[PDB]
Amino acid sequence: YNLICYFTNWAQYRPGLGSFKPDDINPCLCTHLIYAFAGMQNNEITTIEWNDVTLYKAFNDLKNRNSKLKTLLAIGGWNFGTAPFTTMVSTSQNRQTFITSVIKFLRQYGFDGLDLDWEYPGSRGSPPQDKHLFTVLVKEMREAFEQEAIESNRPRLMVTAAVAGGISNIQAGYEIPELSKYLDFIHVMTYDLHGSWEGYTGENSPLYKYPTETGSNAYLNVDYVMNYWKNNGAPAEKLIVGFPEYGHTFILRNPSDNGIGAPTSGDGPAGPYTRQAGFWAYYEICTFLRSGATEVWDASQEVPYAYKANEWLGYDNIKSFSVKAQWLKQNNFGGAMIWAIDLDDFTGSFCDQGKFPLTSTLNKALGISTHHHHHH
Ligand SMILES: [Mg+2]
Repeated sequence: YNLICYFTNWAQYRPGLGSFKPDDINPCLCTHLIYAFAGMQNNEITTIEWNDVTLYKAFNDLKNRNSKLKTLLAIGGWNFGTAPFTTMVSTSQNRQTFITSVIKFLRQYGFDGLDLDWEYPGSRGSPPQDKHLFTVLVKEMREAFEQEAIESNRPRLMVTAAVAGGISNIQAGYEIPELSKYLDFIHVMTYDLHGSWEGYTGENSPLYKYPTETGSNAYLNVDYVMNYWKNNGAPAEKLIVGFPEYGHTFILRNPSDNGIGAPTSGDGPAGPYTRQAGFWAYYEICTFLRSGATEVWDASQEVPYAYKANEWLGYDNIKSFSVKAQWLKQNNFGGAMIWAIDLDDFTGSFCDQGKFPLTSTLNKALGISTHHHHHH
């Protein structure tokens, strides 16, 4: 199994104990590390942060401590939008300009591949032809990478993609059987399945549907989404389940009405380190739990939630990660990806569960590292 871990280049700006840089990563936890994000200018890949080149070096130097580790660079993301991708794929010349720039960039800075995070072809402004042109891009990139491997006498660069977990976005965006032949891994974003775009509480990454959900609401769970990809042509061994190391918070309209599907009035209060209403890192979650919140296990969906007065939290913990890891192995998927390792309790000082409790849980459950026998 694979354990693919995203690192974000803005985590460094969080205050105090929230600040996270590449040298804070334990190099033995994951099998693949992905650097989020690079950008694009004039149809070529580029850096975004002033110190990206310095961080790139520190990131890829982690391979000196774990010879099996592979690193990838991700391009795009939610805030990047779609317009630069649409223009880049619209002509063969623009795609070749981009692909050539990628090969040079990855080899220059020591990355083993590119992760495409276009969110999403065919949605958010992207016109319908981008569904097919995304396949064309991935095909041409895979072929270019195969040719570069022969010409430079080096192992081929990898090409992966982060893909939608919402059904409407999947149908508008991806030619699943063709795309599956050219991608090395398919990282399915099976999180943010509920949030304050809806007017009621719901879980971030439930494994199963809630009993009352019907219609399109019955698709908002990990099991349905992963099986949708599989049943529509993606090989199970290339499919990677997304795991969030954060939760969403809501304000309850009525504190007595505090279950799943209860009416809400908006986002919960920002945490002191991530500073985003509606969102808490796992280490911020631990503070909330230990301050007196009530913790509930939702047995239908196999995830926890917690509330305190009019604040409600949908999240994941060690138990839900463990249940989902067992489930994914039983369904023969290729492994797990985490968004994002800088949101784990990496110092160990918030949750009393060791360093990197959530990420270590997946490392153990998928057998990446085993309990060694060192008695003598
Ligand atoms: Mg109700």
